[PDB]
Amino acid sequence: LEPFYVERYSWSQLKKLLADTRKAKAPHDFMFVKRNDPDGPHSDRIYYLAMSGENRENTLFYSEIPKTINRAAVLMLSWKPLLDLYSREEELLRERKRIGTVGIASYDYHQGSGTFLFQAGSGIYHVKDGGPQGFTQQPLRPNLVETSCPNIRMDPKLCPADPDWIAFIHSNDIWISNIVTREERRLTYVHNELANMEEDARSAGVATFVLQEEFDRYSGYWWCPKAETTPSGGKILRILYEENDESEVEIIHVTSPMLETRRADSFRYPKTGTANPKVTFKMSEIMIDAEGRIIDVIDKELIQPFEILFEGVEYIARAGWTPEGKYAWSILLDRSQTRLQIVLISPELFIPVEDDVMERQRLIESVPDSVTPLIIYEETTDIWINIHDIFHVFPQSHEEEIEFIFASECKTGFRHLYKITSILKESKYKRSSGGLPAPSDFKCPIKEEIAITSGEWEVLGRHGSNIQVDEVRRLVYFEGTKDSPLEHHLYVVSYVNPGEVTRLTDRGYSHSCCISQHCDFFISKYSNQKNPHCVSLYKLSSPEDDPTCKTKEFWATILDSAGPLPDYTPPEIFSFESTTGFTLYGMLYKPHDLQPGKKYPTVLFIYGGPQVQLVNNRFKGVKYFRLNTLASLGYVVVVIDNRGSCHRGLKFEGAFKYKMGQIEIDDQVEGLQYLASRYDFIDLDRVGIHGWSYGGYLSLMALMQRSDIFRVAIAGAPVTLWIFYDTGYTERYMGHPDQNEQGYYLGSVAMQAEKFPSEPNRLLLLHGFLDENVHFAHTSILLSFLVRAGKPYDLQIYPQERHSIRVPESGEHYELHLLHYLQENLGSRIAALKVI
Amino acid sequence: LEPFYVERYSWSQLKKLLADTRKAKAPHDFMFVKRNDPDGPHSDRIYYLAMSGENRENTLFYSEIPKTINRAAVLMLSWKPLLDLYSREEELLRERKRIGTVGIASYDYHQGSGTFLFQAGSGIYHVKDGGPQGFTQQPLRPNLVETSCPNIRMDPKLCPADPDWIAFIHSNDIWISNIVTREERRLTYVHNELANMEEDARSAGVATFVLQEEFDRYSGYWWCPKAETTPSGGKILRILYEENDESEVEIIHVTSPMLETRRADSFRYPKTGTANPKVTFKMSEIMIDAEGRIIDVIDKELIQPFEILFEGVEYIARAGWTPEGKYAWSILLDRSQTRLQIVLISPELFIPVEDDVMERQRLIESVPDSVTPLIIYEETTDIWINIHDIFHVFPQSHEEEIEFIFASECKTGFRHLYKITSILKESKYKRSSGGLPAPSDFKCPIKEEIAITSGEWEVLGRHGSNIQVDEVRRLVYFEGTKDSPLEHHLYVVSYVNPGEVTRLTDRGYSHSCCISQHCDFFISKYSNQKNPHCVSLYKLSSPEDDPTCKTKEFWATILDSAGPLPDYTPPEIFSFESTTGFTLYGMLYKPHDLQPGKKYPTVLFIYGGPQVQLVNNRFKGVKYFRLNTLASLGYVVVVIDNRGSCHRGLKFEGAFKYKMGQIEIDDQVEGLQYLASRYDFIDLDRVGIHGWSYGGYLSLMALMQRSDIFRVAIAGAPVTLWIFYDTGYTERYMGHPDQNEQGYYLGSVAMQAEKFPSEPNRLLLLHGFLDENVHFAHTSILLSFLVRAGKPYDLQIYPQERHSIRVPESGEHYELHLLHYLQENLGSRIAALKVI
Ligand SMILES: *[B]([O])([O])[C]1[C][C][C]N1C(=O)[C]([N])[C]([C])[C]
Ligand SMILES: *[B]([O])([O])[C]1[C][C][C]N1C(=O)[C]([N])[C]([C])[C]
Ligand code: NA
Ligand code: NA
Repeated sequence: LEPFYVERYSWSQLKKLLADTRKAKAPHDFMFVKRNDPDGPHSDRIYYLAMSGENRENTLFYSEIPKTINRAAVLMLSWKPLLDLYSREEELLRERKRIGTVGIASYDYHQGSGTFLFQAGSGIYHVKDGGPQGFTQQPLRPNLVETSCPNIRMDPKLCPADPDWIAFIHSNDIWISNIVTREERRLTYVHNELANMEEDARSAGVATFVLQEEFDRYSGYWWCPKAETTPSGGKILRILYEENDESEVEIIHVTSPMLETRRADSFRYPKTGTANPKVTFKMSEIMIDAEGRIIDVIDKELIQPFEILFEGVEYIARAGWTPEGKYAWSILLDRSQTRLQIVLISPELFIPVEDDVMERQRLIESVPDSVTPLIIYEETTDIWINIHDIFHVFPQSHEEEIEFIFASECKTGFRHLYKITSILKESKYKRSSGGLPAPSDFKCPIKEEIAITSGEWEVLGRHGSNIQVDEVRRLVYFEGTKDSPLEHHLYVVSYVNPGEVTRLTDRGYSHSCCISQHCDFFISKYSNQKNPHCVSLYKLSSPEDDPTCKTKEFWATILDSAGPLPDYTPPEIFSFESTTGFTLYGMLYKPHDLQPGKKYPTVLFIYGGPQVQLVNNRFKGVKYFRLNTLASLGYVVVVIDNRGSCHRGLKFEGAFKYKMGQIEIDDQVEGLQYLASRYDFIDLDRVGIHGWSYGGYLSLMALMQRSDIFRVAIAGAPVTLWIFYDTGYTERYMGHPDQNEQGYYLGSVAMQAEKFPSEPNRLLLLHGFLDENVHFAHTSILLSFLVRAGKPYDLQIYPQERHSIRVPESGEHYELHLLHYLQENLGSRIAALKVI
Repeated sequence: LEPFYVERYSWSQLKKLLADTRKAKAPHDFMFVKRNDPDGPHSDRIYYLAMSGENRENTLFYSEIPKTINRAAVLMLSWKPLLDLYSREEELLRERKRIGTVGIASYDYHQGSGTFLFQAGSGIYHVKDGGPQGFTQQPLRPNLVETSCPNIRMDPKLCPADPDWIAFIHSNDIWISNIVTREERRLTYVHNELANMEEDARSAGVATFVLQEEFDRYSGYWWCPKAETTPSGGKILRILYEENDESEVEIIHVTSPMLETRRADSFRYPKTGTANPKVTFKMSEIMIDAEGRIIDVIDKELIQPFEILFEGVEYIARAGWTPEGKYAWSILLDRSQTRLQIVLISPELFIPVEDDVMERQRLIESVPDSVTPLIIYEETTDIWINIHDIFHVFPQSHEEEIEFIFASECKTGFRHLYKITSILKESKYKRSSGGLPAPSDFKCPIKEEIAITSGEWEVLGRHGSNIQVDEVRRLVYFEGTKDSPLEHHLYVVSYVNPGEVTRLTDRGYSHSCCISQHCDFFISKYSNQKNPHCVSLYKLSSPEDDPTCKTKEFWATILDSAGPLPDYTPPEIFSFESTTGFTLYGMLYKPHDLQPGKKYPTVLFIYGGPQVQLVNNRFKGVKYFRLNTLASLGYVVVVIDNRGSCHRGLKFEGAFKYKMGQIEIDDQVEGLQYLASRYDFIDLDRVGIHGWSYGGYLSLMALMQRSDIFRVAIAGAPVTLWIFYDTGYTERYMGHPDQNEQGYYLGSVAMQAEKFPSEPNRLLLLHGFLDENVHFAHTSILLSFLVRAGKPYDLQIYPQERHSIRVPESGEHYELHLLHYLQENLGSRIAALKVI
């Protein structure tokens, strides 16, 4: 078997090749609104966010859903524009939400009035459509919400009880604004914008760093959905909000993007094993008169401290209100993230904030002892709680009961839907007796727990995946891996007598689906390895003999696929029975124009951390286009999902609990050795590895643990010390540093610098200089120990980049350097002559 | 001519070669004390700082100077130990003073009592020897100066008027302490140690960053040498001090050496074209009773503001008192550093600090209008003022006159000694009339200005070089370049009827000399290219017929040379007549074991900035040992002093005024082309360049301007934007940015990133990550523009290093990487095969 060597191009030639081979976000956030026009030809209008084309802002569009279609032809819904033609907190939110696009990122809608609310840059805007005032046939002018606030307004929400009122955050405090009267009012006085962040560490209505980065919670306040009528003809609007105190949280410095300043910005960063923010619940009570003017605002606090009413809770993972606004609900985690609670919180638990110790005691006594936190659900696990966005509360049927659907892996090790009924008993704890509550004084008895789904597959509840409940037919629509861990599909099931799960999406594609609130339509963004992404609308219907049974019918195209790219060869999905006892899936990019009797250099691209699956039946010709480019020059490219990756259940995910970095490369090498036994064109004497974040971390572990296998490792923004990473992520998978001294040591590449090769052209480190997620200190301290251990390294910095690469010139330089590095140190003939 | 290729060793082999080839500060700060022992065999005891041997702390030693010697034999003076067996402000001072050694860095001495004062780590210590109490024959126990101060005490000075009193700095305020009574007293209340540096930017008795880094001034307070007797039997001690306000000075962040913190330290850094600190003079008046107890301390300020009494002055370059303490003196610069003034300041210019506006006016009126600042000397230049340590005031002979020796380049363009007599006239400015002074109201008339030296050569007045004045014989001893710009020599001359300059040191060596206060002995640290450094004592004497004439005689050895190193071939000093009209000197390291008919790879080592001369007749086998190592592997090594380097006069130095970076590489290339025409073994198709600081700056300019000449450039801690460097240095050589837009642009490599090669393995950047002198931002912003211009680079960071390399593991890694980089990209056969 002859060694194939890649053509040795110059730096300028590789730049030109990359520019020539380089030469639009699909519609999303769908909403169905009924036309109610018996004589008219349309049943529904759909609204959605989309980019008008290749390079432009995201804006609001609408399309018309016809009552009937020509089933001979294919209907292309035309996009109608709904609308007429960054600060530091915007930049950081875009990092936390992983937003790459510009324009409207989300929108609020009040169905009763048809009021849209949305942020477009520095402005908060509103338009009206689909309400009682009817449906526009032309673009609407965005109405600017005027303000006296000097700084950026973030996170605007419409009051569901009254669409004249919005709330928003300004300098980490909650404000409200009436979009008819133009009354503007600050509700919380917790932060001072003039003060330094070392002095003022308090915020209201805001999700702090760990909850944006590690729990995908971006709001810290929630409108009560109903208003309380007053005897004066006015009403009371309520807002539940989280209040944070970050005083005890460590401050770290991250280089300012303005490099000319030679200054750093301060950041409240809870590193693993140190203090998370001090958190509590608060309620703002807004009294409004008959003509919509604010009478007074009463800020209210919990009758007893948060640490007493919610013993052992570190994180408020999720929160909201019950449908009729009777209770506030919250999903609460302990520090270990092995205990989840769903707790109902009555507004009667909140008393006015009072400094007068005489009046404060009068208010404490005015609240009954029967008013108590209600733990309606509590679960534990020896692996970890995976937080999700699934939680549905049915309308209150009986007085002292709550009926709800929740999802959990804790019973079977796979995420499944459960219908639960909890009894709201009076607690035997009485705070007037002047003691602390016993462990289970607020726990509710379970009247009923019914498994809706089950099996060796999971329901999805993150990244937009959720459920839709048909309360009439008593069905629940959900996304799952029931047919395959390589494809997401839409399913429907009864939650009354659960049994047969009907798949509503077509096999051979992975789907991401939105179901109409009216449960008679669904949209699917679908793709596979060979075909780029499409978006189609499907009408739902029941057979006349069985309303429980659901059928699908293609209705119209929303986005047409471009078709297979002219210059892209998709990879082949493969699999192998691992010695670990699991099927592990992989992707193989064969070198283009295979010559026989020749073995080729191999590049292993890796992530290998939790919360990600690289191998699945989706189109990889956009985000992983350059793996096809490597194959086009004569590199074998391999991707393998090792244990710890997602969509395979909690056991498979929990394989590296307490021992991150110790098991992943075994699977990666096992998959490489399986491939090389079946394929003789894989040269195992020229294997490179490359990844970003956890991928860069494992790229370093690969060269450290297995220099016998891996010639070169290119590690982007890698974790090198787990003590440097944050509480939410690190303690979930690795526990507290005191309870895992060996795991933290072995899992940290920087603590083992002397195990790297004493041989150059094998280790390349890449890092965004402004990275506030994986701090640059990970690289600088690894270099410190590499220099101290007399070890060679190559380094590239991206001075304008954080954790991701956003500036196209940085991306072009990264692709060019990496391609040139693989050529000179792995692929080319000169790379072979250099090895000593 | 065949190309010679260097042996291609592995990383591990080069590390071993460097370790095998790798396998003590000479005595300094000398002081002569007369024994006055007619019957005894010794005339003098000398005290000095030295390291006991190879690796140990610097401490105080003494040696005995015999009245007679055996002129047949060579006397080795034996070293007697005088003594019995870092904070952030210590680290930064060691950076500013370029101290590499540990232990006692300096010492104070009061001759009247024999009291030594010195700082050894966190302690201030005193011993007594050579006073009226006699001379020890054994080591003395250091007496700790006890304190209640919690933080490090810096810059301890003995009161010359009273050796019971010392002053020191603590948290940027002046304290005094009596080493007999143990009374301790804070004199200034200008700084709060508990406050953050953003809030409190004031200091007293301290030299700020630019004056430590760019003017070699490390103290900000000066004892008055005489005490004023009071009618009570007590006395008044005085301290002149500088008070600084850095409020308007820009704050920059430098990474903390504790990388685990991920924090940065704040630094007051006056970048070019921005505010220097607000400075003034202050006087502390300490009244002491008959038994040495403090009665009261009166802090005093100037009668009118500093900006009025010293119009146009930015920098207090130097300060002190006249011998009898009648006046304080100061050497003052304007911002452009083209105007120097020597100004006498009477204590009567200072009034008590008073808030009471009624009493303040009473004190202002109590001071006569005849009391005024006296400008005794003022000079200007169109190049720049070079500050030096030469300033001698003779004892006051007449009432309204001052007689002094100063040094200046402003008259002839070469630094020479001048004896000046100034008339202290009453100024016609009267402050009671309520106006501001006219430009020349404080200028004194020059009665007499006499050139003591002259010619195409300079007197030295920095880095320890100074004058010694024999007021009896009326001679002045000085160091100069009169015989050669490649050697420093000791000279003596009359300052009464100046004429013949007698050289007291032997040619064939460069000398650094200390003359006894008694002017009958001198010590020389001398070396040359072939012989490492020696230290010898020479007795001075006059012929019986002419006391003006001075002769030398070897007396004894202090430090014996080790002799020529066994594994070191010195370079050859060469020179060439430049097209610029100057002789330029160079150093050539021929490749070891020259083979004929073969051309070798060439490495040009460069500094090329102001204040440095690399080429001279000194031993280079210590600091530049690794240039010999490069020659031993087959590299031609070249060093050239381009225009702008020192020891050649102000015209030669002023060649790159306003155009730094534009002329240096022309000289370097001219010297290379001269060498290659005379020597055929120089391969001009394989030239590398390497330097640090200004050297790294010019290494980048070399690759940028002349990629036709230079294959590879390795730039350490380089200046890439002159706007990022400081006021004192940058504005001296380049002026204000507004007055030199093109010079700052062309002189900044980062503004011209698109002129670098689109060809890898040619540019290596090295930088200490903690560098507070040349900020790391120089490299990060250059990388930003290189990435944006699609240009390749190699990078090495030293995370534990500032501007210099102190940790030996960092130095070993730097030498190993550089040697390996030259092998792989310039010297070896593989380096030739790689070029596309
Ligand atoms: B990287 O994988 O993007 C980085 C290192 C570990 C986790 N992480 C993250 O950015 C995020 N905290 C998770 C949620 C992927
Ligand atoms: B480097 O040459 O050490 C650096 C860049 C320009 C001047 N400089 C200095 O460190 C110092 N400020 C001078 C005094 C050498
Ligand atoms: Na996130
Ligand atoms: Na200095």
